[PDB]
Amino acid sequence: MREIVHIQAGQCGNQIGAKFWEVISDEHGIDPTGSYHGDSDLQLERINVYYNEATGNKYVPRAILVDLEPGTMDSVRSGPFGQIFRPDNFVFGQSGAGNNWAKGHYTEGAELVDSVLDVVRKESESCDCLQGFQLTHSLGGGTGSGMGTLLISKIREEYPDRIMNTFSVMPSPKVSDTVVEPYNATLSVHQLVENTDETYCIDNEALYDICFRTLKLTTPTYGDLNHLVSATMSGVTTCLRFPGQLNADLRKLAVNMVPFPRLHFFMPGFAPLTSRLTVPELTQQMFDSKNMMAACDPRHGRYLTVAAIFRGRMSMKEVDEQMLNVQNKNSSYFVEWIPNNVKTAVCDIPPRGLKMSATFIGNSTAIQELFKRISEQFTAMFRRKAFLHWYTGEGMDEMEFTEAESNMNDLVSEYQQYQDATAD
Amino acid sequence: KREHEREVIQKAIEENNNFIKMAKEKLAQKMESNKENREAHLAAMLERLQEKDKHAEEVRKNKELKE
Amino acid sequence: MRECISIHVGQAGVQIGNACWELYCLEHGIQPDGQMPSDKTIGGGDDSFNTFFSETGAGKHVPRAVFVDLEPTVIDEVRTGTYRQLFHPEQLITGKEDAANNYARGHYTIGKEIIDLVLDRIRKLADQCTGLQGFLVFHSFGGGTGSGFTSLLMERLSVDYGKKSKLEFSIYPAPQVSTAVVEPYNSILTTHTTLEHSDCAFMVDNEAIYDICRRNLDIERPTYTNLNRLISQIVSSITASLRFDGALNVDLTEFQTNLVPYPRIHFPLATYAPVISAEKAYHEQLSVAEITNACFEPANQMVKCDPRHGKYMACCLLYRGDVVPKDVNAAIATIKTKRSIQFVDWCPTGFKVGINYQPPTVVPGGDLAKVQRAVCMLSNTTAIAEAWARLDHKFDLMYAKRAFVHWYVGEGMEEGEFSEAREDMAALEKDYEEVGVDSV
Ligand SMILES: CC(=O)O[C@H]1C(=O)[C@@]2(C)[C@H]([C@H](OC(=O)c3ccccc3)[C@]3(O)C[C@H](O)C(C)=C1C3(C)C)[C@]1(OC(C)=O)CO[C@@H]1C[C@@H]2O
Ligand SMILES: Nc1nc2c(ncn2[C@@H]2O[C@H](COP(=O)(O)OP(=O)(O)OP(=O)(O)O)[C@@H](O)[C@H]2O)c(=O)[nH]1
Ligand SMILES: Nc1nc2c(ncn2[C@@H]2O[C@H](COP(=O)(O)OP(=O)(O)O)[C@@H](O)[C@H]2O)c(=O)[nH]1
Ligand SMILES: [Ca+2]
Ligand SMILES: [Mg+2]
Ligand SMILES: [Mg+2]
Repeated sequence: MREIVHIQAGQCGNQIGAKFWEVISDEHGIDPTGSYHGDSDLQLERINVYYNEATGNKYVPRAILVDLEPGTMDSVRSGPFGQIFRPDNFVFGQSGAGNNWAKGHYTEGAELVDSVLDVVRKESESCDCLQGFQLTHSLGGGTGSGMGTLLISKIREEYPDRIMNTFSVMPSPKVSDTVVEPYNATLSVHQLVENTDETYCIDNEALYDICFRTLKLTTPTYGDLNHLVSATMSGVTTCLRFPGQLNADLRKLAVNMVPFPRLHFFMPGFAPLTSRLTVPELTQQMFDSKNMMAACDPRHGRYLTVAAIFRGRMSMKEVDEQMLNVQNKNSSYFVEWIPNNVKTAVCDIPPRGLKMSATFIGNSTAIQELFKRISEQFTAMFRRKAFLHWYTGEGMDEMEFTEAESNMNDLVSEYQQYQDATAD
Repeated sequence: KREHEREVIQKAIEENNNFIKMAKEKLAQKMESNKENREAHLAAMLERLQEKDKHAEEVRKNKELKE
Repeated sequence: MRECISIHVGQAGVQIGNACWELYCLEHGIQPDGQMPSDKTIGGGDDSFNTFFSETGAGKHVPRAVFVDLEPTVIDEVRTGTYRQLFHPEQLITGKEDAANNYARGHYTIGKEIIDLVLDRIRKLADQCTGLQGFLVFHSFGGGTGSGFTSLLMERLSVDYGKKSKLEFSIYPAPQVSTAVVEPYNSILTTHTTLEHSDCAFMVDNEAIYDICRRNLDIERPTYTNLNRLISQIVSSITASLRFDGALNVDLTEFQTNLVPYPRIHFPLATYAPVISAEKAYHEQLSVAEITNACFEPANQMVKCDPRHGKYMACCLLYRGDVVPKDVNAAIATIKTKRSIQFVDWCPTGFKVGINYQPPTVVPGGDLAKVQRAVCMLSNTTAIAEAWARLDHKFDLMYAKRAFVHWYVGEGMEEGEFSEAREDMAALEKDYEEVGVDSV
């Protein structure tokens, strides 16, 4: 068995983490008490990727809940499926992080990180053959941002040959009022470029726009945004959770998606999206900018690699024809020096309530628009040295901000270098 | 003619044994070089990670001096 | 005497091995429990089918085969499937973590942990042989195990068994069923590393088999099961001379003499006919002339290339079923007067013919019609180098930017291995040009 250990850190991390476990538990036929009451052996075939099995035929998520304040995790334990989590896998402090990356990364987070590592170590020791880890967190706050990236580095020290995957929520002024979020995000991206193998860029700017403009939601709630995130996370993990040939584990996905180690930031997508359907329509929608969970137009760059997952009962001949159709008619937007860079998976089991769906995972150079947006908000404050005392007060130096900014600026230019590269 | 016959079959044996010998050494050299390269890459990774721990020590120490 | 040991590596090699051993059992009358009522010699024998099956005192006919994969889920289906009683559990070898479509992991990081066990199990099969002839190795080019572990195994086999012959059935990658972007890398790496250790390799282009299934069997979206059942018929045709004997039978090693003019020029092009549905075969019996004609249609080749644009160095016809020399000779004469068959000037132009009288069989539930006669053509044509050229071009596109190369360097490989492998392929393409040039 190829186990994945799941970690959710901070408010955002535990929120979308709880929904993810709610959504895939329903897909795998597991109720809040941990018992299986489904009707398809495909639900249980690879159940061990995400669930341990205890006696009594109970399935426990291989999940670790981390926060520097008990608020969100108390709500998780009290909410639906709260009893399915292992009680000893709740690790929480009291002081909080106060939307301060330095507090999460160097101060309060470092005081709590060893007790988290004890739980990670315990779950990993009980693995037949550990694949790696997936972390859910935001980059705009303090506990998911600083302590999340601290956990990544500490885990990588003890599991250096395992895959590190993150679902990272990018901050947006449309969603969050907090002023220092470009700082926390840039410091976090500085870590993700070095210490993760693959990162799904869940952009709060895109989630808002989808809810507002597409779903016709005047005042989107976090519940609304998190519905897109959970549906997305379900889709992008389908190949890991159900029998299949393509991208069936974290390492094969990484080998197919990451041609250069720093360029591991994926633009996820989902179809259909409509307010409260044919294979050609499903394929056209999943490649539409409107359906991307990152606020980037793929027609402003080029695709290095793409993974596509179709779910439901449909003609595989038609899927193959339409996937070829999209590549041939948009050949300008796929780099020619990576032949056959789009891979397509098909799973018979659709998500809840849909007859068929498509999930898109793109490694596009247009992701630079996301990092340019964060760098823009970062440098507008860092030239004025606004709010720097929150971070120097924890012991940091202006040099650490400067290095983080230039590393993210370097990442942007590297996407541009490969966007401009040609075969001849 | 009998001596030529002896030399042909000894040459056949000699070339087969040398083929095995060359293949054995080439494989042992490749496996050793590969083992060294992969370990060096892991060591560089941990050394960078340990350097981050060291930097985290300085930050906490630099805060304690401020207070 | 004359035993042959089959080794099935990685998912492609294992699943094709499933198809082949099922077909062999049907051809010989062996039941899923290994019993063979027609075999009156209990516990052993010297019959032609004993080249591929050993026998126990309990009357079980056991494949002389090893299945090896670095993850267990494919071989687990063998362990619990219809033919689970055919194999001793020690013949089915699995690790826990696969090569992740990375040659470096199959050859080094993961493969080195299981190679000694695999060789020990092969040795146990060899020890039961009174006159081991060689190995048949089934594997993909594109997978990390099929590419990297096969090369490691082939290198180790040359050490442990010397010049004992090793033949390959190698699955050449196609985009319609490919699972990794780096498959051109793995293909060039394993072809370079295995080249000196292989005596003869039958490449199977998945795209050619895919096209034949769609066109000749009217299968809209062929699965691996579709492809592997067709592949097993070609494999069976090639190995039939070893498993059956008859007056007109010609041993595969005798075709081999004609097929390999230089050590590196050892990649025959196979063509097979007839591939036809039951619904189409019901009306018409296909004559010796008709199936022979189909051998020279490029659409029926196992590798996409154009022999008309190359030169022949050998042409072999392996018939099975209701076929007599009189009809073969008449069919060959018709083709020689109406087909573009140009040989190099240093090679005779006659076709080498063998006939196995045992008629072909099909698996129940299959797509192929059961036919009275079939033929596999094995030719040595310089045009097969076109398959290398297509792989080398995809290699060059990605390697010029070093795309994905860090995955290999991370597992201990060096860029020098990529360039050395690519230079060997360039030399191989140059070799295929040189052998086709007229003498002077
Ligand atoms: C049973 C049924 O058809 O109802 C379906 C739908 O119609 C359908 C509108 C979905 C609905 O989703 C939101 O309207 C929403 C999505 C994100 C944030 C806020 C709202 C749905 O609420 C969710 C549920 O997931 C299904 C699947 C259905 C309901 C409850 C409406 C939708 O979400 C997903 C994840 O697919 C939004 O675009 C697709 C198209 C869908 O067709
Ligand atoms: N014809 C045929 N091709 C197959 C089959 N299975 C996989 N392939 C092809 O083999 C290539 C992938 O290699 P695999 O054999 O699946 O990989 P592997 O040998 O198990 O290596 P790893 O999984 O990376 O450790 C692709 O080109 C597939 O199209 C099969 O059953 N039949
Ligand atoms: N999409 C989404 N974003 C969230 C959620 N909760 C918080 N965020 C975002 O996360 C950022 C704040 O970080 P937060 O997780 O609350 O701080 P932390 O608890 O210290 O890690 C802001 O940009 C919020 O918009 C959520 O449930 N869904
Ligand atoms: Ca017998
Ligand atoms: Mg908050
Ligand atoms: Mg495999």
